[PDB]
Amino acid sequence: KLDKASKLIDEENKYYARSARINYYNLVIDHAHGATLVDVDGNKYIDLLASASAINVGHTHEKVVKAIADQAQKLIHYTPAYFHHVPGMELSEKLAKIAPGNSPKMVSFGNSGSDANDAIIKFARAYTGRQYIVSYMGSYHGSTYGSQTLSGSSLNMTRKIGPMLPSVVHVPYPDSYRTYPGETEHDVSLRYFNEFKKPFESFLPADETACVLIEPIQGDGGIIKAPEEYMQLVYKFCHEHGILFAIDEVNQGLGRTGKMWAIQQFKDIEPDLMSVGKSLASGMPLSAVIGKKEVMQSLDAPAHLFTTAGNPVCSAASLATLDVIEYEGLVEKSATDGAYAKQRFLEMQQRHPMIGDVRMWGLNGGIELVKDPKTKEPDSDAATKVIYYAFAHGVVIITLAGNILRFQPPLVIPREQLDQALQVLDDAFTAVENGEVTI
Amino acid sequence: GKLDKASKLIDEENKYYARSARINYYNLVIDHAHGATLVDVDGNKYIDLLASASAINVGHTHEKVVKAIADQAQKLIHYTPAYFHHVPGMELSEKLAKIAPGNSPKMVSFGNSGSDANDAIIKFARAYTGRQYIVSYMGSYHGSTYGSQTLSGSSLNMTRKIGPMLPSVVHVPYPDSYRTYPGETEHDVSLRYFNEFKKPFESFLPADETACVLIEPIQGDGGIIKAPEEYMQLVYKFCHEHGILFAIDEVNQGLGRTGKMWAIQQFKDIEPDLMSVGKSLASGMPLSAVIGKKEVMQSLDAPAHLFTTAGNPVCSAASLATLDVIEYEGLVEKSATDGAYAKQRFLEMQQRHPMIGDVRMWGLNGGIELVKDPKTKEPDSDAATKVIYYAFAHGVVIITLAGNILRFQPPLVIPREQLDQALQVLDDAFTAVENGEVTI
Amino acid sequence: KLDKASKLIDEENKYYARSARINYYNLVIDHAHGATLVDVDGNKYIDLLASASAINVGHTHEKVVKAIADQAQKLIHYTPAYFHHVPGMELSEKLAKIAPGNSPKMVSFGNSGSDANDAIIKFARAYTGRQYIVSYMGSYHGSTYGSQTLSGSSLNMTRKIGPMLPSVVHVPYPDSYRTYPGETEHDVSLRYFNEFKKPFESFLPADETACVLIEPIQGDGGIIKAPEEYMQLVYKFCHEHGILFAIDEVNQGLGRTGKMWAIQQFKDIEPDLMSVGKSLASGMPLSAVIGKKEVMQSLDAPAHLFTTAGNPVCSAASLATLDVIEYEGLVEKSATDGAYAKQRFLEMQQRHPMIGDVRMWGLNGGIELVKDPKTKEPDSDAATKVIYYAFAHGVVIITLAGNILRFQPPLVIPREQLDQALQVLDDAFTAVENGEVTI
Amino acid sequence: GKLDKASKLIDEENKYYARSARINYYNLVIDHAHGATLVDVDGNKYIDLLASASAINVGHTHEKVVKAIADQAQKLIHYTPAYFHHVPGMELSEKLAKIAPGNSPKMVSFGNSGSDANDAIIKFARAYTGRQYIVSYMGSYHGSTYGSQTLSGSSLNMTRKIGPMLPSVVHVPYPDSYRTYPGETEHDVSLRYFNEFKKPFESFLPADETACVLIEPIQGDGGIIKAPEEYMQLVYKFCHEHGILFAIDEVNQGLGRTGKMWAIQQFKDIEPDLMSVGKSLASGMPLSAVIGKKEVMQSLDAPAHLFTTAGNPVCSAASLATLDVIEYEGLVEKSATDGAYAKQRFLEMQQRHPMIGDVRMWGLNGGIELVKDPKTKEPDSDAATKVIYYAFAHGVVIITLAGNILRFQPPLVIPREQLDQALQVLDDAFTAVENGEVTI
Ligand SMILES: CC[C@H](C)[C@H](NCc1c(COP(=O)(O)O)cnc(C)c1O)C(=O)O
Ligand SMILES: CC[C@H](C)[C@H](NCc1c(COP(=O)(O)O)cnc(C)c1O)C(=O)O
Ligand SMILES: CC[C@H](C)[C@H](NCc1c(COP(=O)(O)O)cnc(C)c1O)C(=O)O
Ligand SMILES: CC[C@H](C)[C@H](NCc1c(COP(=O)(O)O)cnc(C)c1O)C(=O)O
Repeated sequence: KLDKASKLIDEENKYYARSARINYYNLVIDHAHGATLVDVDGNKYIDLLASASAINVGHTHEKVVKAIADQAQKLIHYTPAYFHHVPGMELSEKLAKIAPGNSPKMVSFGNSGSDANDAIIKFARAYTGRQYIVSYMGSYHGSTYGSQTLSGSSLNMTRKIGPMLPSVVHVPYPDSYRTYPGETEHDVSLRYFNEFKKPFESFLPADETACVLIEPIQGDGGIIKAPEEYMQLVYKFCHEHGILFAIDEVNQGLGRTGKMWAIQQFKDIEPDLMSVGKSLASGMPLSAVIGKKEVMQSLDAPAHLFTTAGNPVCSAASLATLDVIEYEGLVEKSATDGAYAKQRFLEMQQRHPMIGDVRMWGLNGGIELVKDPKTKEPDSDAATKVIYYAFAHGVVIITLAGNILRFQPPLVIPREQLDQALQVLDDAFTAVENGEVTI
Repeated sequence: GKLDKASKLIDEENKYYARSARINYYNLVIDHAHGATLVDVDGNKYIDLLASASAINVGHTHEKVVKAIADQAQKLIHYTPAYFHHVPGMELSEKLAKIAPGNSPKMVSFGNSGSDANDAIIKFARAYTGRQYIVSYMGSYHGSTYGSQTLSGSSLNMTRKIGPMLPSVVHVPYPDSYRTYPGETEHDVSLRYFNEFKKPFESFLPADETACVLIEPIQGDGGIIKAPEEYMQLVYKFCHEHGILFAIDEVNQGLGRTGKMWAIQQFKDIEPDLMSVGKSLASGMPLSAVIGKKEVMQSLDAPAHLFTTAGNPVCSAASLATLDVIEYEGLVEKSATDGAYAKQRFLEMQQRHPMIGDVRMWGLNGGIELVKDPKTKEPDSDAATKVIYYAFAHGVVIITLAGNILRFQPPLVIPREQLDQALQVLDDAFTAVENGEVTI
Repeated sequence: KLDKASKLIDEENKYYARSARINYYNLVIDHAHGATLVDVDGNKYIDLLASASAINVGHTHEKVVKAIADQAQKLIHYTPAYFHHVPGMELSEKLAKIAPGNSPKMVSFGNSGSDANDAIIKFARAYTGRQYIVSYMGSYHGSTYGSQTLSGSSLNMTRKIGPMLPSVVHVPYPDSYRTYPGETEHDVSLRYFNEFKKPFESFLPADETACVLIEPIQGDGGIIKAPEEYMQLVYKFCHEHGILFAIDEVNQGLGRTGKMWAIQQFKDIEPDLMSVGKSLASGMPLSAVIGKKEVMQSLDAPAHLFTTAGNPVCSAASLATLDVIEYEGLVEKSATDGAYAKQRFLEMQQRHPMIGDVRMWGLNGGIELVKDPKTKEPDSDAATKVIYYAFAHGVVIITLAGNILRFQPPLVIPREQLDQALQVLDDAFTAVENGEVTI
Repeated sequence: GKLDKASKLIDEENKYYARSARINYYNLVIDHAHGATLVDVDGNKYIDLLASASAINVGHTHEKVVKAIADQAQKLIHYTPAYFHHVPGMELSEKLAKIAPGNSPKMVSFGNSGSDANDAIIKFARAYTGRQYIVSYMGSYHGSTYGSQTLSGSSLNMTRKIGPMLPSVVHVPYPDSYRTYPGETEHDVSLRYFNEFKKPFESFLPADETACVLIEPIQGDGGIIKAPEEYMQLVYKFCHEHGILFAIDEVNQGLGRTGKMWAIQQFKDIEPDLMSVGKSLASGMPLSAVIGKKEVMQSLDAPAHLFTTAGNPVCSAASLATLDVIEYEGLVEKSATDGAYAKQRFLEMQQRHPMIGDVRMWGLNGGIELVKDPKTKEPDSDAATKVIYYAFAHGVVIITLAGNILRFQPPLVIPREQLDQALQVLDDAFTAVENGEVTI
């Protein structure tokens, strides 16, 4: 079942540092296609992680596979940091326009979402001439010294490595589930906007805040969407004070949320800056920061550039990846399957009381499990047990914040495989309730 | 116009793509390449003396690399090593552990770029030592991420308008063997620079609170300068006697570029606690790695250092094929031989062309420093611009460092006939510039 | 009436930086005694400010004046950084014992409360080996880069002078007066302790937090005392995580609150570190950091010291100051006149509904003005009128946060003077209601 | 008998007073003092050569200052200028703004210590220029507050255990004119050190982002080291050309200590943008001030920089008197005259005592650097210790700088008789060390 896989993981742990991996189970993938993973042992699973929302278009999509192998024969690499290639020129043009909004934009290439967010700090700082950056608790923007300082979802991203980047203030992200009693969405929006302002009313000058970076829906936080009114308040606040408005679309973008972009789950908001990564190259190492033209011109070279960034083989794969999304109606597909998945999960909650909250926007959801529906006490054990039952039954799914099931399969997932996956979870809950799982 | 398409395409790209993301030289829209041969969209062929900033050690589109890229992609394009495992990456992390310089057990951590690798060095060093301070050199380049960019010291536009930078970082002067004082021997240089090295430790920087010294055995972007043997030994000793980790940046000078596997092996008996790799690691595919002594790498918990796409299975395959080409075609030796060849050729050119003030070369990695007057050693950026622009017009691509130093880093697999063409174009370029035939 | 006063200030304003003063009145003091001020024109005023709670024992106190004169003849100054003098040895020993708690304590001198709070950062980091400091929004700790970074009461303390000291996190301070509908003190305490945790649950590791600095009662914030329950939750949390618990007694200490130390207004709380300043030497430049011996021995010379710090003249003045507090029973006097003062103001509140909130502990209080009781909207206009009517009727009083009247007279103030001052304040409110005062 | 009472008071103070707040030399428990005379609790007399870190330029307990203190204490012990005004402070701030070097209008701002004055400099420079980076020197001491301590560079214990320190700060070497390279002239020294000064600016530090350069015209803590005239001129010019404010620390070397009113007046026509004053300003009473060109001092709104006790009416009275005494007694001139004499006394000594490697002196303000051998210049801290204890046992109080440098900064009023007494004792000390007659 996992024999060949375990023998190898045990040799990788001698040579590969434990800091670079979050460990759940022994999974040594041989190959995969669409939403199906096959390990070296021959076990087939249904993928509900999509490699951390990096494979919206499914594993080894033939169009993407072909682009890669085609481009590799011509030019594996020549750095855009010095010269020019057709795939990159084409892709920067396309990203500049498909980004939300109608203001002219420019693009800057990276290898990872992390460096894209580092870029955001740069551009924001150089454009405004201000130094302070506001980010959110519960957020995750990367592992580079800039984007890690912004993050607030793991204490291990601060431990033993400080001091971090100076001039960063964190604020709390609106939690609509663990609220005070009798609190409407409007009250939640107003409460969290009060917290948002307190720093600006005490030690943090609004005139010296370069920007505010926010995930329209916090991924690592537990698929938490900020209330519509809250986003508007913060948005208005930024433009009223010269503070750039930046979004992290690294995880929640490219159709994940049932719209091209997660910020498009909101009314008429265009970001000054935004980070795109992961799925852009179907898992290949490509990222980008997109921004209003005037902001992207604020820096002179080489303020922000990487040798391997905007790799032609990777740019080709992103060009195919985007054609796949538009041509297979993946954005629209996600909104639909996300609505059907929500229904089945809301129905599961009528039978399984442990499922405290069902958050879902497109094929993008968080299934928050608790010990009691009225106390909302996190249940890491129920959640932990559910996934293992899933793994042993051909479904790969993980957790966020211990007790929340992370549901983010490839957007191209066939309906047959979704019902097949949604069933195994239905069983997992019963299996857990009837005390049948002991990890 | 030889560049009729290239110019038209760049005019559009400059509207959508930030200008800070590229150091502009020539209108070069590459269509395809192989070995040390590049072909633009207009059909013009060039000899590659830049190797995409030493990211193409084994030459463009090597069939083994191309094949590994195509084979691996079909089976699995990606699945993050930050959560799960794939065979190509398990194998590469093992190989990079043993081929790393020194004999101490080592562990590897993958990244995407040279920049994030050095960012990791800071963390691992800080985490292991329990100290916060980091020492790096002026004239260095470690990356474009907030950590590595703070360590760098080669471009004022890497500090400008993005401050404040990362705290607890101190810069020291890197030993310069060309612009020295009258009568200074190598021993004098080593001592003078080691003495500047100490000053901060003798004043405000506690040696006991310094997590590590990061250094380029040969500064690349700094103008291809090699630290004198004795200097490196003084520094290396000082670190050990004080519990400071000794880290090296091998992102540019590594993988057979200097004529050995690692630039550090040009120095006697030195094993680093931490080292950064990238670029040529996967023939230009985005893949880096930090490699350090086992006990250091273990000093951090997850997810202190990971990237979704770092250790990409396609890039891992690419890298294994790359490392195989270096071994099988004996590229390390070839660099040492053709390097030695290039060096003499350039030293002979210097005898006829006094604008060439200094010839620095180790493997097929060289800096040809151009100066107005050999006695004053005053930099001649205008001349070096002329040489390179003449070369471009004559089918040879080559850029500069620090304005006046010609950058010599072609793919290690370059055929002797093409190495000789390029050298002749360069020679011709020098004569052409002397006669005032080249206009910038 | 302000002739000589105004002519002198015009001449001063060409030479003294405007940032070195917050301007109220053309008040040039020639001399003073007890709670009576006398300007260079002959006008008399009752002091309700006490040089910012720096004159607890009253102006030109016989004991304190004589002490200063006698010491200046024997030795104006010798630095304790290098050599010893008797007045300093007695002071450092005495303070070490009159500090709250019975754990053994050591003392280190400074010149102002600012540098003492800078010391607290040093000693905390040193002892714990941790780098992160947690301070409060709405706090004021000093004008030195360390203490200024910890501060949170004026955006002008951050502007144009950054970057600030790294590894500092700001948490909100419990606000009893402006709460949400139907909140009890218990809800306030739990809410604010809930905000306090968020950072430790996201990006701030408790295990890497050296300390938490807090004012038992925020002075600059507006005489805001934190709920007993809150404090205990914080204090307990600190001990469970190895986080030192620091207090800033610079403003609210030395009997100001009706007990020796503002921290003693809470139950069984001994700080690991405490800053003292202001009134310790009757306004002479002298401060101190007092901590548990094990904490203070964590530093080697000269990590923290000052040339003029622990000055023999300012040490003598302090010894005499502490003698007055003890001999004249000023701690008890403050508790009593404070209890009395509070009831008088509570009584003024019932008759004057522009008094939104009456915060008082000992002879120190904030009298917050509002436009409407239900809204609790700040009424800066009214407050400014009151303080100008006051000055015009021989009473010197300033505001905190624009709308809060700062009631902090010398502890030795005579009941008659106190009553006359209170009566003028009563008249002021009545006058402002009748529309009789415009500046 | 001699220090028995002092050893019991000190044994008890060590239980309550932190060891970090004092540099321990001797069991000197002072009862009173006047001029350059110190008297312990046992009635022992000592000649003061430390002037309590040069905070007693006008001698201990000057009668005019004492009267100033007592008279004022009776009128008003304190009322903060942060909120209100008092005549003594208004007079002082006016006078400081005029006696400051240069003819450009100035504005003052009061603090309590040299430290907060230096933190203020950072603020003012950053606020005026809009730039963040500050440049200070190694071997410098500017204070114990987090800002000024970060600029400081004279002690490792001022950084240990307390970081991270204030960001955006770079340290540069100070010109050493004693431990030079063989054959170096003042010119050579000046150019070498100016060249080191530029390396950061030529590598990672953007000059257009450097708010200022803070410097001690003569380093006090460093060992009484004066920068060469030419060097200072070059740095001065560099600052003006790039908009970088030029700040000086006059806390230790100001108020007539060097033979001129300001240490910077030892150089030709150099007016600072910002400067810091303290110590002697108020004859030891806690008062400091930052002084700068008006336009610079107007770049902050309140309360960016203020202290409750800062500008205390008694301290200002003390300061006003101390300034009249300097003037009335011609102390500036006396520092130069008696400084020139003391310098010769020490040079005559150096002729018979070759352990005296260097005699640095400017006013009654010197550093007598003691070495093991004149050729090698190896520091002899052992000898220094012995000399200072021998001096202490024979009624002369004096301490060292950097372990091997004797610190010479008595009260400027020192009577010639006492000066010769002390001098003769230090001579006796050298002879005594020579003969191994002194054991610590
Ligand atoms: C442990 C979290 C893992 C690494 C991962 N974090 C992704 C992430 C990144 C990181 O971009 P890289 O990692 O591509 O540089 C940036 N921004 C957001 C919003 C992200 O969500 C995840 O969410 O699964
Ligand atoms: C202008 C910088 C250019 C592209 C490039 N320098 C890249 C570089 C990097 C960053 O590696 P990335 O860029 O993969 O993160 C890291 N370390 C060294 C020594 C490097 O030399 C050069 O040498 O031309
Ligand atoms: C150990 C050095 C001792 C304390 C002392 N240092 C004083 C000093 C200060 C500190 O000013 P404070 O101490 O008034 O804040 C600031 N600037 C210079 C040039 C100084 O020289 C000395 O000179 O002996
Ligand atoms: C604007 C606040 C003014 C100046 C003043 N603040 C004093 C203060 C200080 C400053 O101590 P210093 O300045 O002696 O170093 C430190 N800590 C607390 C709690 C303080 O309250 C006040 O309370 O009116």
